[PDB]
Amino acid sequence: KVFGRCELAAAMKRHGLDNYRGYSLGNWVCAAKFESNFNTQATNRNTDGSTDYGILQINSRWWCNDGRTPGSRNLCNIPCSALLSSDITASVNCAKKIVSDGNGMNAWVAWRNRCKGTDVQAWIRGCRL
Ligand SMILES: O[C@@H]1[C@@H](O)[C@@H](O)OC[C@H]1O
Repeated sequence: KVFGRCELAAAMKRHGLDNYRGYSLGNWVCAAKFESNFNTQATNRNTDGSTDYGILQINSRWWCNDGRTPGSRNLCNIPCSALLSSDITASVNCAKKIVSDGNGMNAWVAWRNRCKGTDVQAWIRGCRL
Protein backbone atom coordinates (compact mmCIF):
# COMPACT_ATOMS: atom_id res chain seq x y z
CA LYS A 1 0.00 0.00 0.00
CA VAL A 2 1.11 3.55 -0.77
CA PHE A 3 -0.33 5.82 1.91
CA GLY A 4 -1.53 9.34 1.41
CA ARG A 5 0.04 12.06 3.53
CA CYS A 6 -3.04 12.84 5.62
CA GLU A 7 -4.19 9.21 5.71
CA LEU A 8 -0.85 8.17 7.21
CA ALA A 9 -0.88 11.05 9.70
CA ALA A 10 -4.30 9.97 10.97
CA ALA A 11 -3.18 6.34 11.24
CA MET A 12 0.02 7.31 13.06
CA LYS A 13 -2.00 9.52 15.41
CA ARG A 14 -4.44 6.69 16.16
CA HIS A 15 -1.40 4.64 17.23
CA GLY A 16 -0.19 7.40 19.56
CA LEU A 17 2.86 8.67 17.68
CA ASP A 18 1.95 12.36 18.08
CA ASN A 19 4.45 13.68 20.65
CA TYR A 20 5.76 10.19 21.42
CA ARG A 21 8.94 10.84 23.42
CA GLY A 22 8.76 14.49 22.37
CA TYR A 23 8.52 14.01 18.59
CA SER A 24 5.51 15.69 16.98
CA LEU A 25 3.38 13.77 14.50
CA GLY A 26 4.85 15.64 11.53
CA ASN A 27 8.28 14.21 12.33
CA TRP A 28 6.96 10.67 11.83
CA VAL A 29 5.06 11.47 8.62
CA CYS A 30 8.15 13.22 7.26
CA ALA A 31 10.33 10.23 8.16
CA ALA A 32 8.02 7.83 6.32
CA LYS A 33 7.85 10.17 3.32
CA PHE A 34 11.60 10.18 2.68
CA GLU A 35 12.34 6.66 3.96
CA SER A 36 9.75 4.91 1.81
CA ASN A 37 7.60 7.49 -0.02
CA PHE A 38 4.71 6.13 2.08
CA ASN A 39 5.08 2.66 0.50
CA THR A 40 4.39 -0.11 3.02
CA GLN A 41 6.15 -2.70 0.82
CA ALA A 42 9.40 -0.75 0.35
CA THR A 43 12.58 -2.77 0.84
CA ASN A 44 16.25 -1.81 0.66
CA ARG A 45 18.68 -4.73 0.60
CA ASN A 46 22.11 -3.58 1.77
CA THR A 47 25.58 -4.89 0.95
CA ASP A 48 26.24 -5.69 4.63
CA GLY A 49 23.69 -8.53 4.52
CA SER A 50 20.91 -6.55 6.20
CA THR A 51 17.70 -5.22 4.65
CA ASP A 52 15.54 -2.19 5.47
CA TYR A 53 11.85 -3.08 5.66
CA GLY A 54 8.62 -1.21 5.28
CA ILE A 55 7.22 2.27 5.50
CA LEU A 56 9.89 3.30 8.04
CA GLN A 57 12.74 1.18 6.60
CA ILE A 58 13.54 -0.67 9.81
CA ASN A 59 16.81 -2.59 9.59
CA SER A 60 17.12 -6.36 9.97
CA ARG A 61 20.38 -6.38 11.96
CA TRP A 62 19.04 -4.99 15.25
CA TRP A 63 15.28 -4.68 14.99
CA CYS A 64 13.53 -7.48 13.06
CA ASN A 65 14.49 -11.02 12.04
CA ASP A 66 14.49 -11.96 8.36
CA GLY A 67 16.60 -15.08 8.94
CA ARG A 68 19.43 -14.01 6.61
CA THR A 69 21.18 -11.10 8.37
CA PRO A 70 24.40 -11.52 10.36
CA GLY A 71 24.35 -10.40 13.97
CA SER A 72 20.56 -10.48 14.28
CA ARG A 73 19.25 -9.09 17.58
CA ASN A 74 15.54 -8.91 16.65
CA LEU A 75 14.87 -6.37 19.38
CA CYS A 76 11.30 -5.80 18.15
CA ASN A 77 10.75 -9.59 18.27
CA ILE A 78 9.00 -9.74 14.91
CA PRO A 79 9.67 -11.24 11.47
CA CYS A 80 10.71 -8.49 9.09
CA SER A 81 7.91 -9.55 6.72
CA ALA A 82 5.44 -8.27 9.33
CA LEU A 83 6.83 -4.78 8.66
CA LEU A 84 5.62 -5.07 5.03
CA SER A 85 1.91 -5.13 5.93
CA SER A 86 -0.72 -2.70 4.66
CA ASP A 87 -1.47 -2.06 8.36
CA ILE A 88 1.20 0.12 9.99
CA THR A 89 0.80 -1.27 13.53
CA ALA A 90 3.91 -3.46 13.55
CA SER A 91 6.08 -0.69 12.08
CA VAL A 92 4.77 1.87 14.59
CA ASN A 93 5.30 -0.46 17.55
CA CYS A 94 8.84 -1.23 16.40
CA ALA A 95 9.57 2.45 15.73
CA LYS A 96 8.55 3.17 19.33
CA LYS A 97 10.89 0.42 20.54
CA ILE A 98 13.71 1.88 18.43
CA VAL A 99 13.26 5.11 20.40
CA SER A 100 12.61 3.29 23.69
CA ASP A 101 16.00 1.59 23.18
CA GLY A 102 17.85 4.89 23.61
CA ASN A 103 17.72 6.26 20.06
CA GLY A 104 16.25 9.53 18.90
CA MET A 105 14.77 9.97 15.48
CA ASN A 106 18.38 10.22 14.29
CA ALA A 107 18.04 6.44 13.87
CA TRP A 108 16.39 7.21 10.50
CA VAL A 109 18.93 8.76 8.12
CA ALA A 110 16.13 10.10 5.92
CA TRP A 111 14.74 11.96 8.95
CA ARG A 112 18.09 13.60 9.74
CA ASN A 113 18.72 14.43 6.10
CA ARG A 114 15.27 15.64 5.07
CA CYS A 115 13.24 16.38 8.23
CA LYS A 116 15.54 17.56 11.03
CA GLY A 117 15.54 21.35 11.12
CA THR A 118 12.57 21.75 8.76
CA ASP A 119 8.93 22.74 9.21
CA VAL A 120 7.74 19.19 9.81
CA GLN A 121 4.28 20.53 10.68
CA ALA A 122 3.78 21.07 6.94
CA TRP A 123 3.46 17.30 6.50
CA ILE A 124 0.25 17.27 8.57
CA ARG A 125 -0.98 20.75 7.60
CA GLY A 126 -4.38 20.61 5.93
CA CYS A 127 -5.25 17.17 7.31
CA ARG A 128 -8.31 16.04 9.25
CA LEU A 129 -6.91 14.88 12.60
O1 LIG B 1 3.71 -2.75 23.76
C1 LIG B 1 3.05 -1.58 23.32
C2 LIG B 1 3.96 -0.80 22.38
O2 LIG B 1 4.21 -1.57 21.23
C3 LIG B 1 3.28 0.48 22.00
O3 LIG B 1 2.04 0.19 21.39
O4 LIG B 1 3.07 1.26 23.08
C4 LIG B 1 2.28 0.70 24.11
C5 LIG B 1 2.68 -0.72 24.51
O5 LIG B 1 1.63 -1.32 25.22
